[PDB]
Amino acid sequence: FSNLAIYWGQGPNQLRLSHFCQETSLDIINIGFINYFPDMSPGHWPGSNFGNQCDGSVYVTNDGVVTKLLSGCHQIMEDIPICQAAGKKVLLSIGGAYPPDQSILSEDSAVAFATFLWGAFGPVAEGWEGPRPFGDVVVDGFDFDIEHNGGFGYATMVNTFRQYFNQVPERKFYLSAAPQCIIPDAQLSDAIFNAAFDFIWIQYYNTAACSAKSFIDTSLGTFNFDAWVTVLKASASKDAKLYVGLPASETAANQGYYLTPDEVESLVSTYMDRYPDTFGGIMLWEATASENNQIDGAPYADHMKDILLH
Repeated sequence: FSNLAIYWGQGPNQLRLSHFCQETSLDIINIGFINYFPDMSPGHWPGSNFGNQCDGSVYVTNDGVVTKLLSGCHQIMEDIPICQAAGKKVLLSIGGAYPPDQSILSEDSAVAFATFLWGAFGPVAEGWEGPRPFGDVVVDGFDFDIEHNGGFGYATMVNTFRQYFNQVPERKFYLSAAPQCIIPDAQLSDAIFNAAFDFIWIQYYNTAACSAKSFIDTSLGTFNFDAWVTVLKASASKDAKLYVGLPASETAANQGYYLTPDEVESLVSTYMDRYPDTFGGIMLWEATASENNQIDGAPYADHMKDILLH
């Protein structure tokens, strides 16, 4: 009943999306990334990057300005309906690690950013005369993986998305956030406090103070999933489910943050038992690292799902 989410799009030499659409264990796939924001990007359109995917072509604006928005993502376009046919939720992720200089400058551009992404990647609409980078494909929602430059504007984007969702009552869409473990989180505590996410996956790697590893070795820090449950009570996101985000291999994150499946099992046993209504499951960074980390003939993600269903 808990879920397994994973990121795809930034894996070196990654297999195409359809491979992970075929992986039973995955419930949610976050495609990264819309990594360029309109206030500082060429042509003031969002920009995208999906690693080795897409043919390099980019849209241009009505006035001929070259954008960073990829226009030839044929494999992604073919593959998303496969994930949805298999019953997976496919979310488009905003931000990611690179580049480190992107932010939102105003309420206006926050609203317009969400409007643009809804038009480009949400439902097809006759009055939309803009780009459709995945064609007639409609994503299941948007993930906010903001990792740099503070928390301005994201609550507004989230509220804007939600108002758009409420105009399509026959279909459910989703919003998620990927804060790091320290509270307050510089990028997303504001959005979490002021707007309502469906899912929040706490990245429990790369910060010594509160990592998942510190649950295993308590001399390293203090795992603070308890604090995250608490901090919700207070928030617009009070009904969000919280996921433990983990590296899927020894090298997907900084050294010392990867947990063995037995270590995960111990962690998940305690926390799923303690918070049966709030614990949502596990998130993994990331698809290729999972695929390349075969344990007893099965990728890391499959062991994670086994733990969740155990």
